[PDB]
Amino acid sequence: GYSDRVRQITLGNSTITTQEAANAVVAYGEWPSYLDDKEANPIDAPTEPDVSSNRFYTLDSVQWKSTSRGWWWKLPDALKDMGMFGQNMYYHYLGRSGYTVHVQCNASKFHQGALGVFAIPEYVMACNTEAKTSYVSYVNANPGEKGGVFDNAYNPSAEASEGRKFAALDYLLGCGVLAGNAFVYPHQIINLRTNNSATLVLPYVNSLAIDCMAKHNNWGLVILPLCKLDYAPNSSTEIPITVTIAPMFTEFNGLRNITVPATQ
Amino acid sequence: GYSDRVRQITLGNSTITTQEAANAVVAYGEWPSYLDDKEANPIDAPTEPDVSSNRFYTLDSVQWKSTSRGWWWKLPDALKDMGMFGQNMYYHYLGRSGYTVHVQCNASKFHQGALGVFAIPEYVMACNTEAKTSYVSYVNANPGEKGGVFDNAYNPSAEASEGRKFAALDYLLGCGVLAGNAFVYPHQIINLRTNNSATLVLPYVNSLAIDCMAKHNNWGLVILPLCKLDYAPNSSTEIPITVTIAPMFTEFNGLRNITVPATQ
Amino acid sequence: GAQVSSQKVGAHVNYTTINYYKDSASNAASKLDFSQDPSKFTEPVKDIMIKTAPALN
Amino acid sequence: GAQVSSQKVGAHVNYTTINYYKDSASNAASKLDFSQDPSKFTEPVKDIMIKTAPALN
Amino acid sequence: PTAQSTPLTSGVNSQEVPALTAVETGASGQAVPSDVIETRHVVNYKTRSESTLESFFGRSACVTILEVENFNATTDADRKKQFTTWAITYTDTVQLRRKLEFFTYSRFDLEMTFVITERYYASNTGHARNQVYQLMYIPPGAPRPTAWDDYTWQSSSNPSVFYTYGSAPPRMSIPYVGIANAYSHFYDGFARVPLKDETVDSGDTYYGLVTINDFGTLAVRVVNEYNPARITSKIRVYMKPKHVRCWCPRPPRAVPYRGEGVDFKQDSITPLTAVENINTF
Amino acid sequence: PTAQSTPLTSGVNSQEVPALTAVETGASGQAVPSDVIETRHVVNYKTRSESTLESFFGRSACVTILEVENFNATTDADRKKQFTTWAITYTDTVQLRRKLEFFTYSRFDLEMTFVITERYYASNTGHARNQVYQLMYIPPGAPRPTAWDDYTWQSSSNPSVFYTYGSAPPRMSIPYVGIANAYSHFYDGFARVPLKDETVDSGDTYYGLVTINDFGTLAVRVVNEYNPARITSKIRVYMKPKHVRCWCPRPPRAVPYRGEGVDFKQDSITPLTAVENINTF
Ligand SMILES: [Ca+2]
Ligand SMILES: [Ca+2]
Ligand SMILES: [Ca+2]
Ligand SMILES: [Ca+2]
Ligand SMILES: [Ca+2]
Ligand SMILES: [Ca+2]
Ligand SMILES: [Ca+2]
Ligand SMILES: [Cl-]
Ligand SMILES: [Cl-]
Ligand SMILES: [Cl-]
Ligand SMILES: [Cl-]
Ligand SMILES: [Cl-]
Ligand SMILES: [Cl-]
Ligand SMILES: [Cl-]
Ligand SMILES: [Cl-]
Repeated sequence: GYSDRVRQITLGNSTITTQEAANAVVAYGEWPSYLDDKEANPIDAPTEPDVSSNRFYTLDSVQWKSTSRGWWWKLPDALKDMGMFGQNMYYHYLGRSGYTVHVQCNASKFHQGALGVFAIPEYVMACNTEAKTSYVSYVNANPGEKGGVFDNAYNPSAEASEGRKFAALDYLLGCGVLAGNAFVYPHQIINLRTNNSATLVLPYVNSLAIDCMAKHNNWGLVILPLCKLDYAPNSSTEIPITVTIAPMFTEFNGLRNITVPATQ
Repeated sequence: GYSDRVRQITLGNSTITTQEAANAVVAYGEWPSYLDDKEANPIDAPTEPDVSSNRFYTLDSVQWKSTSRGWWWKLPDALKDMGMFGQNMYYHYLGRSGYTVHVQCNASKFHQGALGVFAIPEYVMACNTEAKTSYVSYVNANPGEKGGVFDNAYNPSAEASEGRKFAALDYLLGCGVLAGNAFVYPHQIINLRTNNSATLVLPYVNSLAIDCMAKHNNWGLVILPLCKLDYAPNSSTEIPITVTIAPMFTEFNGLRNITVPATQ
Repeated sequence: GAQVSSQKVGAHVNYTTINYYKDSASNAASKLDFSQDPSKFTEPVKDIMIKTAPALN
Repeated sequence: GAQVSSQKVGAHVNYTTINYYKDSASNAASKLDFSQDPSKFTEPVKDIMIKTAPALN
Repeated sequence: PTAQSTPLTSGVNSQEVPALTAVETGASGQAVPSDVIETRHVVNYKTRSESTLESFFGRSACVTILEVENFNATTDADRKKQFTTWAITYTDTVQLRRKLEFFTYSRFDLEMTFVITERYYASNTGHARNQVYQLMYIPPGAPRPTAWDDYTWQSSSNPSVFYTYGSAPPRMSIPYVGIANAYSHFYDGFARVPLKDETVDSGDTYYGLVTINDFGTLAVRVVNEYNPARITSKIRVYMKPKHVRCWCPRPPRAVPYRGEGVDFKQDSITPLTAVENINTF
Repeated sequence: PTAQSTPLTSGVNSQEVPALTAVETGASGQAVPSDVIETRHVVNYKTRSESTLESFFGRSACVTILEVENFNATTDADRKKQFTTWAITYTDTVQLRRKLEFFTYSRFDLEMTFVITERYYASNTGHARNQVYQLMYIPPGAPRPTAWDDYTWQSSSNPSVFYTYGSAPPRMSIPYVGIANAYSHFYDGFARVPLKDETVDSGDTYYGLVTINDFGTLAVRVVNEYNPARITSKIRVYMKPKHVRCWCPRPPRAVPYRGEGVDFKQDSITPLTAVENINTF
């Protein structure tokens, strides 16, 4: 009766079902966990918000078209405005979190296409001016739940002030490496003939036990159309991709007044 | 290998197969049985016709259209003209029977629609004149294998003599209760995307051990389109619904000359 | 002849009953019967359905 | 079923009670409860205060 | 016995999927909160005591209002006002009937209670001595009265209760008296089989329980002879089912009754009030 | 258990100073006579029996007076006099209310008793037969009567008591029926949260217990039809809390009430009578 295709995930007051999954990935074979006393750093008693924040938050959906080049988000950035997770994040200097990432995209037995879904530690991307290096604004690096998109062209700016955004060039993974090698990162593929969802469970990954969430994104989430969407009755059709993410084993230190980042 | 979707039922010289079932219902959790000595009433040695009568009889099929409002039958009325069951029924004053009811309706993976299939004890229905109450003719109450149909309008007669039939108003289940609550009765649903048949096994149900079959129907069988039939290439398409019913554990008392009911 | 039974609890004991009449029809209400079996109406299926399993396999 | 209890004394014994009803709400008054703890209102202090000692030391 | 407690549970990530099912099977949804959310432990001390059948039906309900009078009657019509007869039923009123009709069959004993009230018809005809009432149960077959003072009221075998005005409401218990093994609240049938080519009328015959039910007759009179002052009385009849069993649940009555049957009335078959939109909180 | 006996004590000359304290701590004075005078031994056999909560509340108190009439009503206003409805509360009167309001929360069963009285409206319209009253408890949601003889009085499920004039005052017990774990005598809050920029009225909304309390309705009628003589009746309703627990004591009401809330009236907020001088024996 039980199947690699059928799964339920419950966190807090939220549950996901899927009937066309393809197993699930646990990044680097490691489930998230709380920070042990023998690896701890800040000494204040941490806040562990548990069910208030460790639950599924669904981002605005994006549309997959035959011309789409792909999508990216950063974490914890994408969830910074999400319920009590966002509040705990911004009221504290330090935070750590794992995640369950659930990417959703259904179609029909007559559609075709394949999405690569990658979780990338320290997903540093190229800037869009050749007058400077590493020249990206905080606002452009941290778009929040809207994330960003890839392009198949690189057109760096004429003036440095106008190029302070990512050059998210698809085939170079926005960072000077070939996209065909992205499979070295934890990943699944949503191949429409096979499955309608991808599930990745991510431990906290960093060179530190805990860090400043408002300064530093630990993971990138990349969705690339490896094989273009095609549907014979209407090649211009669009199907939604929906991203739902739950923080896990969240832990925060260094409580004070709330952080309100710059918006422009 | 074995599956909730695949079933064989054999009674007497008759067998049914289905490859898209959805389990089977045993009404009130009770399989039919013969009448025990400690619950018996008439004292003559009963006739128990066994395989001659306890076998599948297939009624005339009806057509499900996008405009159909539903169908009803009564039992044992629907089987009164069926082989040796009918003969045993009419040669005796008293009879009791359980049933296996098998409702059949296949379509395609591109059709949609849902039928509620309900077995209703003492299915008393409203009459169609407001000049009288409980004013239904024997002939109209007992249509036999043709059964009857529901309507979505109630138009009671101008004269009492013309309204001596059921007002089978669909949303009131022909009896002044809301159809959405019919699920309190033993039931299955034929939802075309899921299954192509319903199977209900019914014990004898009455306030007596045994009764006059020609006077009294113990069960109603109701088939209501809960979601209308739809098929995109032809919205006017029709698909058959076929009802096949086997008496079970039949027992008859009070043998005499044959009962021949009025026909007009 | 006296039956001593638990009372239904109030805001913050037992009670005594004696039947005075020769017909049981004369008796007061039947004692609380907490019997139930919703499954005969909510799950009257021939083959057992395990919740955690697929309903259709 | 009968409960025998001490009466409140008068000018110069026991009494008997039988409950007739199936609901405790029907019962007569609760028996005298002499429980008390005035200190929860008269001395709700965290640290014990000894009368003979200074209240503030 | 109590209603269900809730166990302490955390989350899941599993091939066990209690949230999904297939109601085509005829099974209702079965999942509970611990199947689909993280739950704390909550001990449930609450019980379903008041929804047992005995509790649900444990009330005396008014089932009819009868009228009788006491005065010097000089016409046939006025003589017929000196007593009344009523075929015993629960269909004169709607409340108890609807509750019983959650079920197809029942078995119970019955407590019957009566409330008797009077008023003066007029004030210029003196007064009236305190009245005694006779309520006689006439089982099917026993002779029914045609006058308030005929021989039937001697009631040698029929049960009668004599009630004195102003006394406590009278009351008696009745056993389960059905000739079947349970009462039928619904009967999908007829009292006889009409046969081929018979000359018996088939145009004015009835259908269902009305063709087979007969619980006898209640006959009521004022035992006193007339005073100069005409007194008019009402007798309210109350029924409480006790020692109750019921079988085969049904959807409850959704629209007004219009008689003893299941029939409905054309101007009263729209119970739902339409909502403004499917999205209306 | 008894109140405190007094021990034999003589004087002291000591660093133990039970006469001094510091009430800034939130503790009341604790010293007793043996701490500050020479005392004899006195055995105290007296008890605090009559100041237990059960004893303090162990009385039936009148909480309201209702009126109903029986006469031939030919106008809407007069038809409405044939029955009465009353939202069940203890705030129509002041005495029981003030006693309950020594506490913030309570839990108790209730004994309800009724005293029913009549008089003739006039003397030139003959007389009236003895009347039967129906007192029906209508829980929140159950249909309320719009006429003295409408269908609601059949009372299949609501509890009703039928009372015959001149009989002993009728009486019934009610369990603790609160939907919380105790009754609240005071509720510092509202029934809903008004939200930012909503269009719901905020100018005519209320505050406190009145926004959340609902103990249903008592409906009363005379069951009899009209006599030529109009009869007017009063029904006095009595409540006795029994099996009582209470929590969180409060200062008692010091000034007149002016309604169901804690509000006070400008002409009645000077409870103390001034003394001539601080030195007035
Ligand atoms: Ca045989
Ligand atoms: Ca399941
Ligand atoms: Ca001191
Ligand atoms: Ca429990
Ligand atoms: Ca759980
Ligand atoms: Ca003492
Ligand atoms: Ca001393
Ligand atoms: Cl955001
Ligand atoms: Cl800013
Ligand atoms: Cl036929
Ligand atoms: Cl004929
Ligand atoms: Cl006589
Ligand atoms: Cl007389
Ligand atoms: Cl009434
Ligand atoms: Cl009257």
